[PDB]
Amino acid sequence: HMVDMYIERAGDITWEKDAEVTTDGVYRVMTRGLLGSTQVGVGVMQEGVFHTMWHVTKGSALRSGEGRLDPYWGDVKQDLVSYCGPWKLDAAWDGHSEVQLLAVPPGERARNIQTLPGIFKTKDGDIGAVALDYPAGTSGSPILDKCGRVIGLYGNGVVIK
Ligand SMILES: Cc1ncnc(OCCN(C)C)c1-c1ccc(C[n+]2cc(NC(=O)Nc3cccc(C(F)(F)F)c3)on2)nc1
Repeated sequence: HMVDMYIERAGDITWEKDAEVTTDGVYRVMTRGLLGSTQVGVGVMQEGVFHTMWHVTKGSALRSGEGRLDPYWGDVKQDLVSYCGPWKLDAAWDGHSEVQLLAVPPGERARNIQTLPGIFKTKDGDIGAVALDYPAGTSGSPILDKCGRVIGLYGNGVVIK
């Protein structure tokens, strides 16, 4: 198994008025190996805690340039994981206003996309999600709210409770 897996900084967490209608910031998750480097997912650094999705890393310890990051807390059913500390993204969607997906796909620059999320009624339960199709590897990119905070990630949605 290829042990090597690192992160690279794409940009910062900012709400943009104009849109399409170690240190804090977003990082793209990479895996260098035998052929080259490829993006597996995206994550969010905030309050000295790297947050991302479980299916990206799968409990794999990440490298932050020089220093190593081991995992701290995770959840497979929720599909979440935090490094160096507990989950510190308590904020969630208001349930009516529009939101901004800070999309960070492989081999292309980061950008904000303003959009109203749709509500879907899955056989398991009723969930809410953004109506934007992006490639796998973008999964783990943050969704921002009007007040600035992060309220979920790309890939999996959230249940209405
Ligand atoms: C679930 C579903 N069910 C049935 N059909 C489906 O698409 C059918 C069309 N398809 C054939 C292309 C979809 C669907 C629809 C869209 C997507 C794209 N996407 C969004 C996300 N992430 C995400 O939404 N995060 C999130 C977390 C918390 C809160 C919120 C918010 F507040 F913003 F709502 C969002 O991740 N991916 N993925 C699956």
